[PDB]
Amino acid sequence: ANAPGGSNVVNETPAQTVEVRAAPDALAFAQTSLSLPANTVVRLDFVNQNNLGVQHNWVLVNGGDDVAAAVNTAAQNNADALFVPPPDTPNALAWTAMLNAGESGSVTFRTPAPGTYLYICTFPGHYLAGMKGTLTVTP
Ligand SMILES: [Cl-]
Ligand SMILES: [Cu+2]
Repeated sequence: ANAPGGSNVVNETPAQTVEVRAAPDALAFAQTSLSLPANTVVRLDFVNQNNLGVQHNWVLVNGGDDVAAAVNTAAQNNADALFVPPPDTPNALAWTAMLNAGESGSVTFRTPAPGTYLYICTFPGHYLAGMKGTLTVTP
């Protein structure tokens, strides 16, 4: 049940790939901002190498802090799948699986219309702790 997902996930060749890494000594993403073209197939590679032994995932949400909380809350109630957003979670565009320290996982999805979007980690307490970043989708 611990698997990638999201409304925008697709099985197509990526036009672009981008790597995101976890901060090694903090509950954060090493990259707090991303930039991608709209309605483009992209493969996001999340590399979770950290010195805390902690799990992390990468979750792109259809909106901001308020939408992020709903997704994160839906995730909080999904321990059986290692706290990834449940499938068909509203406003969850794309997510990687929940990764142990030392693990790497990807998600391939079509970027949404141009706009600003938060990406967060839904493992319990990380989002509140500030593990998030902003995705800007251009024309
Ligand atoms: Cl933790
Ligand atoms: Cu995390």
